[PDB]
Amino acid sequence: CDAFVGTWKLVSSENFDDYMKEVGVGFATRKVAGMAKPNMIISVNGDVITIKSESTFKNTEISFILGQEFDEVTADDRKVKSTITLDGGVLVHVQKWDGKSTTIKRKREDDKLVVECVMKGVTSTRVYERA
Ligand SMILES: CCc1c(-c2ccccc2)c(-c2ccccc2)nn1-c1ccccc1-c1cccc(OCC(=O)O)c1
Repeated sequence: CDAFVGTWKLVSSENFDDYMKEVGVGFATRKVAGMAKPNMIISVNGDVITIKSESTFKNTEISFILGQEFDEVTADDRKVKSTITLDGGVLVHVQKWDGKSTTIKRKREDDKLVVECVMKGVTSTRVYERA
């Protein structure tokens, strides 16, 4: 994950409101989150990866070891069972809750960190760059 490590800032978003609707996020949360411009602070210490984010919407953080499932409280307040793995240099993040699943992939592309969120056919792409 050496290439993921650092402080990242959101530079663009596409279809994130639709992805959120598909996830089940309610109107007001969708409006406020859609407006936010979160950063990501990604760090690695031994086998533990931490993804931290500060924004006006919410400050959240997850720490995890690849391949090992963990409890996650998402920024929209879902309690999910999550596993994050590395597949050919792509971080693959699967969230399970209420019989539902969503997969989020993060990859380095040129100088960008590209986040792709997928649920039931709806994809959002969020692009980050180094702060
Ligand atoms: C990056 C900050 C953040 C937001 C957010 C989104 C928009 C504005 C403000 C904050 C959310 C979120 C997800 C779904 C619904 C409502 C909020 N989760 N995290 C987060 C915070 C720590 C670790 C991981 C993740 C995360 C998990 C799953 C999908 C994600 O993809 C959104 C993106 O990469 O931009 C991001």
